[PDB]
Amino acid sequence: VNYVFADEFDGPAGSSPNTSKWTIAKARETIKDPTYWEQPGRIGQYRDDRKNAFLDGKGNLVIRATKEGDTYYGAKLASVWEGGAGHTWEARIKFNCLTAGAWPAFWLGTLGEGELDIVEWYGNGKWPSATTVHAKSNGGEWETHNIAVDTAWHTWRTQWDANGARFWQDYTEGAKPYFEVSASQLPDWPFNQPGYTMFVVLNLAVAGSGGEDPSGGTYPADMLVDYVRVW
Ligand SMILES: [Ca+2]
Repeated sequence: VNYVFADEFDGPAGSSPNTSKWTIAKARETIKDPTYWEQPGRIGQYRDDRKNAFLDGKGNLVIRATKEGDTYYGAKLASVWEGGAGHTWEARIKFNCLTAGAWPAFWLGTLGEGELDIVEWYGNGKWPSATTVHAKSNGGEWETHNIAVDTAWHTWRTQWDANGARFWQDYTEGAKPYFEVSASQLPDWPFNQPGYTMFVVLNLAVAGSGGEDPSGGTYPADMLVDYVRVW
């Protein structure tokens, strides 16, 4: 109805996503005490390069992982805008990047405590793909729900407020959410804090703990996003 945030990703093929709306990561996060695939020489990089994040000219954002030399590159977009409790947030996404080493995600983040991982897929061959509600930044308090991810188009929707968070895949009117978490489930539930707001993140990383080894994978690896809408 009345959207408080939206991008329909319109624009010519090969053009940049809207840089006034999205912060495109210029480097992968530096990691204290890295695991094997988080080491600086093995982890996937992020950059603001049209080879890794571009509009397709048909109304989709493409976030793309590529290999150049011995280095893999992906991309991460984070909204400048932030929204608080009581909204519904949805993206329509097609994951064509479900390959060894890849680690796509659609999530709501904060620099403070808490995170809503709406859909995450792990190319490490070890971890189930999942939707996760995190109460703490240390990753020490959460509720998670395993989901299965195919390569078809889906909508991924969350609604969250002070009292809980709910998730739907391919929402239709009256559908029961596939996963719901109430405030009572997490002692350190942060989402009821006054003024608490979250930004939208869409990203495709390579390697790190979630992706691990990209050898033998299919690159370029593509994550397509038709829109993000919040109301
Ligand atoms: Ca679109």
